[PDB]
Amino acid sequence: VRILGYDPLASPALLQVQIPATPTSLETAKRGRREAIDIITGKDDRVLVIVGPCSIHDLEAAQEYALRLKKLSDELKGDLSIIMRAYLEKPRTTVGWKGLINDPDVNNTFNINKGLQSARQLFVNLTNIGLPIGSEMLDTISPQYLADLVSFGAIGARTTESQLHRELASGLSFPVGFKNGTDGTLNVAVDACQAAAHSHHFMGVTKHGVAAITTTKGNEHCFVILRGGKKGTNYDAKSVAEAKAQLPAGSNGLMIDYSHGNSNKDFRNQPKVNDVVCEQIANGENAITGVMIESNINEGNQGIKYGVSITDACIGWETTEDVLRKLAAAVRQRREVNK
Amino acid sequence: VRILGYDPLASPALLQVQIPATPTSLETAKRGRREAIDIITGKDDRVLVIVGPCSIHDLEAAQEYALRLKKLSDELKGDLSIIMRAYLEKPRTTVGWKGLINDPDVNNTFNINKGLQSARQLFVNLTNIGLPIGSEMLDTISPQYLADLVSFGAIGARTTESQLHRELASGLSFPVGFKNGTDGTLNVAVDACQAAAHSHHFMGVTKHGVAAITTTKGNEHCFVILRGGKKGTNYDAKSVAEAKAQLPAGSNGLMIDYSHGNSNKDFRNQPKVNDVVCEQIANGENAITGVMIESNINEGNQGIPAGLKYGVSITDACIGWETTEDVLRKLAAAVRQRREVNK
Ligand SMILES: [Mn+2]
Ligand SMILES: [Mn+2]
Repeated sequence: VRILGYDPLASPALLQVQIPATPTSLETAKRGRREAIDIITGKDDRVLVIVGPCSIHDLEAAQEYALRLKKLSDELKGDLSIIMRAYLEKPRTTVGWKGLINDPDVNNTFNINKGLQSARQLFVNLTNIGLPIGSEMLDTISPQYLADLVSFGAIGARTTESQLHRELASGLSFPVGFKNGTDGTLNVAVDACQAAAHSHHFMGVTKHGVAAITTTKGNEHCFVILRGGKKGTNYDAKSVAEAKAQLPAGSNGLMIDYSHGNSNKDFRNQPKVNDVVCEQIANGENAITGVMIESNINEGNQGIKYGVSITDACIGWETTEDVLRKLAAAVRQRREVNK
Repeated sequence: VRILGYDPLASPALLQVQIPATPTSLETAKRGRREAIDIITGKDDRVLVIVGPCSIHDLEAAQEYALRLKKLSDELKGDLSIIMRAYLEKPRTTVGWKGLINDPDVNNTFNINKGLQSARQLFVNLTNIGLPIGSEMLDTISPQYLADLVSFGAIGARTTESQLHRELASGLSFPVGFKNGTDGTLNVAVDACQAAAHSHHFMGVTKHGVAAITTTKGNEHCFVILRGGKKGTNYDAKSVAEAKAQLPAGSNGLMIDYSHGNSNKDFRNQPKVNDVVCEQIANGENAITGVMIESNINEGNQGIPAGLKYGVSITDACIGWETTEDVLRKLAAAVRQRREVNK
């Protein structure tokens, strides 16, 4: 009585042959994973940076942004391992545009087959220039269409507590960051990393698009992302110290999101959070292994203009350069301290 | 790479043929929905009570429990609309038994096909005696196996914020209670009821076991459940008032969970919460339209070693049957007194 209908869906396998990854795409995705792993598990002293638009609504703008970020990445690679945020799925407070896959025309017509085709072509396009990508894993079915291209998955603050998402993460072939809860505390993200590291059994959709029972092996590459929230921002030294105190043995390093709760509703704060995070890193803080930044070609946001976000406000490209070059410098200073 | 393997799964349609609902089961599920709707939307001045075990691990003990509840329910039906908690799916803090579907043998063998058979067979058994059931809709796939039998769904505190669960609720053909967040605040449940009231378009599994694009119509029968949390319990008149102040026009009545965060680590607190909720109801509080209670044959809980003690929860601690009966009779008395105030 509350289903209007069901519309046919191309299977993940079909979409994969219709939009094949190139050899460069596959290699890039594998490289982003290895580099991300090496950083969060403490094998490498660089910082893992997940940086880019809040959401992707426009493939051509995403490509321009990617080409700039790939160049800067090549400049800063001795110090930062940079993965582009190419987020396809957006969790809403109540209702609103859910992203590229859900409604690619952004006009409430919801052509999910086209959204999947655009998302995959986008992920091929970005990785084919040698730039790794990451996305929030909101839908538990869409990763079958796209995982082969993905180097990093986030679980958003609103789903970190969800058993289905901990299950999903336990089977993903790449590192997964759990955002702290929207109340600003970390316990649910700590719990989520514990849960995701275990093997799970649950019903899931396969590559031929039918439901089956999946057994996962557990994902040892999950980590907490500090993203602020109602109790306050948590990118400062006390917050980091409190976080480190709640991490179990075996934990991976922490990532700090400069945006969302940590920006206090003003995207212009991201470079201020950077300064505070840089000061900790530069002076010897080794538990901070990652950062996340909402960045776009042009700054701010707009309601539903080229290179301007239609979801959260982002810093613009030039501020992005200055932020990442500062962070790289802090990484070099931490290396000095650690000698 | 982190996928150990895939095992075949019977489709919802196949299981439904294999384990058909009886005409009594079906009418029972429909009646439970009607009564719950009429209560949360203010048509009926009885209270909707979702009561029963934290989880079901034993079909035969659930059946004995269901028979006692159906008896008491027939006695108290002028005042209380009763739906049994028959919870199949358990969200864990980190890890632990996820319930009857996931591991019906409770021994880490995860025979999910047998779990879905046991669950469906259980749902037909309980509803076939005229007692409506409710469950937490934790899995977004399993409701295709079972929804024909279900009169109430809960979205748990840990999934009330999840867009997937709000999408799920928007296409369910029964009322859905969204618990407040584990931090004890209710904005996320209020936001959830708004989200689930809209049509959504998302990928989901159909009765033939294949993925397709689902379009839902939106669910106007969603309501907030107050279940306490970090900030403190929230069953008292001030919390209730604060809850009513956040509800938008068009909102349904509130439900109060006597257990979980509202019982402060102690199942013995459930009757204390009952007393405070009853005082509010008996004195004219009309926005409280529902309550939820973790109740079993016997009180308390036990660890999982089969060597299990009969009629005792293997998840959260419950009040035993005898306490349950006292609580429910007192709640019916408050409903009666509320009717006097309203005249
Ligand atoms: Mn954002
Ligand atoms: Mn419980």
